[PDB]
Amino acid sequence: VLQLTLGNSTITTQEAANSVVAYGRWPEYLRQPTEPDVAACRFYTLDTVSWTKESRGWWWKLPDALRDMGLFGQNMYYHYLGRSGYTVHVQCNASKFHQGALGVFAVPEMCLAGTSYQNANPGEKGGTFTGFCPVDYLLGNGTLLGNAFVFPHQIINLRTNNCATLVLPYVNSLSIDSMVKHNNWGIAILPLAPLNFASESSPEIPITLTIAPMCCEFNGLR
Amino acid sequence: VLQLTLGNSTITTQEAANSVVAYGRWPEYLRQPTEPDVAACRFYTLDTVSWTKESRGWWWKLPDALRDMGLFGQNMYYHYLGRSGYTVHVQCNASKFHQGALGVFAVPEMCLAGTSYQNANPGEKGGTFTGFCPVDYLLGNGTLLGNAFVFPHQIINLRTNNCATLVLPYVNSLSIDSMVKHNNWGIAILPLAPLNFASESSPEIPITLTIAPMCCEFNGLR
Amino acid sequence: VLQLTLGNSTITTQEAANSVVAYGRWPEYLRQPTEPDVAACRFYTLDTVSWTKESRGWWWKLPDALRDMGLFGQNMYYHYLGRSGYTVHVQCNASKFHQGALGVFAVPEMCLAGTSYQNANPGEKGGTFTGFCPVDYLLGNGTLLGNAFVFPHQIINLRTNNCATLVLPYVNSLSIDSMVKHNNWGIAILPLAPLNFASESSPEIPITLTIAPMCCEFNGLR
Amino acid sequence: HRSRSESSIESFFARGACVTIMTVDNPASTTNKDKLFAVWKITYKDTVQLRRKLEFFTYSRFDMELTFVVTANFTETNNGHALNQVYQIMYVPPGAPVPEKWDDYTWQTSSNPSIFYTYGTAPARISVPYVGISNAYSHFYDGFSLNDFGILAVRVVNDHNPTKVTSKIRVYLKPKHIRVWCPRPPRAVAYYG
Amino acid sequence: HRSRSESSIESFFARGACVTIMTVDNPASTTNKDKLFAVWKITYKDTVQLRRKLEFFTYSRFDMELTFVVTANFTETNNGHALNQVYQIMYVPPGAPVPEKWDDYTWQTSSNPSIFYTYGTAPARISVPYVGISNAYSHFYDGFSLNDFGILAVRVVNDHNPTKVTSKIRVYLKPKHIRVWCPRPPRAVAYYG
Amino acid sequence: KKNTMEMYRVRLSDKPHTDDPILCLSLSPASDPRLSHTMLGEILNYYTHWAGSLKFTFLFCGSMMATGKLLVSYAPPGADPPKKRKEAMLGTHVIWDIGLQSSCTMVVPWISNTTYRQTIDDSFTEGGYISVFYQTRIVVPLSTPREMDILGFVSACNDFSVRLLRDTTHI
Repeated sequence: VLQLTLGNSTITTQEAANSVVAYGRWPEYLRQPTEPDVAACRFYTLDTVSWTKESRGWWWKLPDALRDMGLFGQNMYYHYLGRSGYTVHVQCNASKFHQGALGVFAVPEMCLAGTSYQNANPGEKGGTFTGFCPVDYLLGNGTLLGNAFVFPHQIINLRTNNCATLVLPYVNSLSIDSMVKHNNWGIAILPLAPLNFASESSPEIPITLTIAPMCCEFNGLR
Repeated sequence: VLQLTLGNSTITTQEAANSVVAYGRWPEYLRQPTEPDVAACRFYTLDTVSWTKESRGWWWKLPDALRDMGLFGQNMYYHYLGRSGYTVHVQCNASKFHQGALGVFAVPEMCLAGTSYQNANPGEKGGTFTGFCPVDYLLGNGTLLGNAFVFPHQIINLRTNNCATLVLPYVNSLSIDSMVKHNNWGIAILPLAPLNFASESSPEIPITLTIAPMCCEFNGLR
Repeated sequence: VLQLTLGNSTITTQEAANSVVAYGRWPEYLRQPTEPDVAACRFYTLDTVSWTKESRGWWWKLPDALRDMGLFGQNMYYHYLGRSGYTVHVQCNASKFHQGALGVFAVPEMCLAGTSYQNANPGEKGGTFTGFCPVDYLLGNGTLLGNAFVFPHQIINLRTNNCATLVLPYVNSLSIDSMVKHNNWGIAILPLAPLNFASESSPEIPITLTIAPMCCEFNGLR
Repeated sequence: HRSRSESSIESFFARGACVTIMTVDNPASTTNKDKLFAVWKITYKDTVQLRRKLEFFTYSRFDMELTFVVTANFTETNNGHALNQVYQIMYVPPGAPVPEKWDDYTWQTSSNPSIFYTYGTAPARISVPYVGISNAYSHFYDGFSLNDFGILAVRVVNDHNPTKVTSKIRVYLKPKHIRVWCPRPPRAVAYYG
Repeated sequence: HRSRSESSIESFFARGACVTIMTVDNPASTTNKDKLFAVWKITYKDTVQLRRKLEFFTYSRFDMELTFVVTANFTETNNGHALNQVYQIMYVPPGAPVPEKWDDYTWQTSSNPSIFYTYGTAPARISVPYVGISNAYSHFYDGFSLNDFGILAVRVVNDHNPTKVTSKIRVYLKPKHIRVWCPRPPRAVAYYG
Repeated sequence: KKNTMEMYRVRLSDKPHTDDPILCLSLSPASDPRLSHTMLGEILNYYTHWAGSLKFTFLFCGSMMATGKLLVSYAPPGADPPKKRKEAMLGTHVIWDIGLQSSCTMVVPWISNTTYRQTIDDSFTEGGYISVFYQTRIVVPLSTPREMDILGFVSACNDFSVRLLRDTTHI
């Protein structure tokens, strides 16, 4: 049990073994803007989601998720430009008698499709796929989902590991950019193997996202 | 699995990690009497007690518990004065699906109250608290039970550890004393969190006390 | 012409010659809390006041003045305790043909009197003495005003120097304290010699306060 | 500067000064009201000399060497005789509960130090130290929710007395080891009464 | 841990605390009953503050610095005069026989230490040491056949007095050099009266 | 529940999952009636002033199979307590995974303007607010009782100290 800390936040990880760095590049500051690594770099734990049998998937955009989230959300409104890597812990705590799997896919430029800002930007609650709501096995764009495993990703197979970790570097055409407008990353959690459980066990296991913005740096503060 | 031995007795401990020494003083001989450490210093395992949902607590006095217990009980009648430390293993073996907690409190001079010798001295069977029978959350004397955790104590929380160990030194105003009259120590086991279990599991888990009198020494034999 | 700077602020001082440090103690950090010297330590220039012939005086409390003032005002609400020294530049820019004088008195614990919070705390606009409104030559408490020159103070005599500077250390019974409740310092500007000017000159010269909170440090952020 | 000592802060403040006259009665069973005991919260804000001197300055620390001068007298001409009385002079520290009856629980409480002064002996005396929660007594405090020095309670310990005996206790506060901070314009003698 | 002293066991317990008020009478030949002398077995189990403090812990040792505050008064208005009385304050140690009459043999016995306190002087005082048979006072003892500290007896020595003079003696026990052992849940204030 | 065994256990069911916390404990250690009766509170009823830190400990006394997350928040002085999980999370907090660690310690720190604090303040709640929310509703396997209990402990830290004794015990 590894107990991680970032300032006024603390997390209880099993242990950071099955941790995927996206594209083998650790988040780095730009090799010019300010770096509020003081307290904006902490664990923001979103509101948990319930994975029932019927669930098709969930998705969040980054940093649109962390838009109402305290200092990062503040920084990201009162500055004009910013860039941030992330550490997404997807913990999915279930008993030994639940079974299933989750594909956790970090997606660069995750343009979804069933269009408008409020619609493409659900914030902290996230959105959900469906068989608007994009198609689950497409991620909106008419994709075959198996191919999705090109994306930086990790499986949460309940028999084995019950949590994934994705370390995302800043991916963008530009060196820095407006965060209020343009979501670099996109997280989609789809249940590969559906949930099932023993007769009168907990019929909906929870899933929790913990997002530490790594190496964030912003410019210019209004 | 640590298999402990004392002469003609043997015990199967999980391992002696969560072992509380009362008041940080290990039992010692007096720094003048005889020391029957030959065979009186062995494991005396009392008659198990069944912890149902409705149980409020149990208690034993020491050495009144070990009064009919073989050589120690003999020594402690035919000598006039004695002193003895103890090692109380409270093993409480339950499945992974039972839940609850036990506070095991070693109490110096555990004068209980609802008065007479046979009444204040239950022997090997012990007594039981009740909501005579003393009040559970008082230990007879009008105490708030949380405060009880000043006493040398240990929790047996069924999710984690299922057994406690208390190493008690000889606590008394005197250097040596009559054991037939005056019980130095007192053990009270109260269920902090009540027992509960899955639907058709074992509805009453057992609790077993194993009492090794350490560093006993007596005077004068009639 | 000395051009002073603090981050995103800049000031045009004549030159820092006639600069009074109150009680000969420069502001110091406590020899435990955080020190937001990043951007809260800047020049906050209050809304200018017009000194006509009929003016009797003005006053501000510190840090109640800087309560709606950006980061310092933020820090000073979301933290529970704080302490701050100050640098008060009172610039009073008039022509060569206006005449008069101003006594600028930094006052520890400037309890005024003609009582309630909103009344004793004017904020950024400040209050004004009168011949509620306290008595000018008393500073509310029944004082003879000449004696006021015991306070850390400076004269702005328009013939000579047209600006004062007061460097105030943190004065309080406590090492740190709640700023939302209790105003350590108090600034009172009273016209010693009344304004007068040549026939058709500017009939009301302005007075401007610039307050740099020095060595501020706060605890604990909610 | 010929030995400026006499105007040093110690020489200035540290002087015996009567701060109150506390009157108590003998527990006669006739019609004695709740004057059986006297209570007084230690405060300079009633005596003008010490107040005016302290209010030269903003903050201060000082020990406090209270001295008690008890003087009694028979009330009516039924004097006859009456045995030498004893007075309990309890110093209730700050934040502690003050007595309410002659024989409240507070008088026996271990916390509250107490003198048992016999009449016709040398004046009693304690030395309260600095009892401030702050690091200095604030005489002026611009802020929102005065400082506590304590209470002095005084009673006659004797019980079944046939003759009434009034008694006044002069408290002579002498602030000791004074330090002060941040001088101020002295308030005028005018506005204290 | 800024000078934790104030909560040290000495600072905690060692405080003057009135444990009893013993009332005696003058040997007037009128109708004076056996109130001519007062007797009191030293025991904390009546005063609640000290009891509750001691019963935090299981065992203890402490010397005992008793102090006596005597205060008298004429009973009836026939005061007139009466000469300064003297009080015999006998401390009967443990296991010794306690007085039964005003002039029992015990009052003259060499063993029993005794104070001869003159009225209107400074309060009397002795320091009983640790008088335990055990190596520590047991406040709770699970066993079969309470500890002894002694008895205090008090009388007026004067004999042929015309006027009655009641007198109360406040005993101010201050336990000194306390050591304690084996903390316990503190009993509640509820069950002491 | 009071003056029984039940007054120490906080029950965690899987009933309608509301955002209001499992518990919110104000740290006015002598003034708060809950912490008033602990041994800490007992010793603090004997003293006018105190200072220092307080370690709290929450102990899960449920099934070995149960899993979930409790968020243990600490609002500092002046801050009104959190009402929702998000507000609490944004402040200081500890996410506590029942499955992994069965206990959770938290050392509330020392914060005061004065060097000490009175134990009978001006009837003014300040300082602590130790709240505990559900981050995730508790997961249990087969027919395992969905009603668990958690216990809460408290102790002065090493730095803690008191001063100016004040006996008040009386009848």
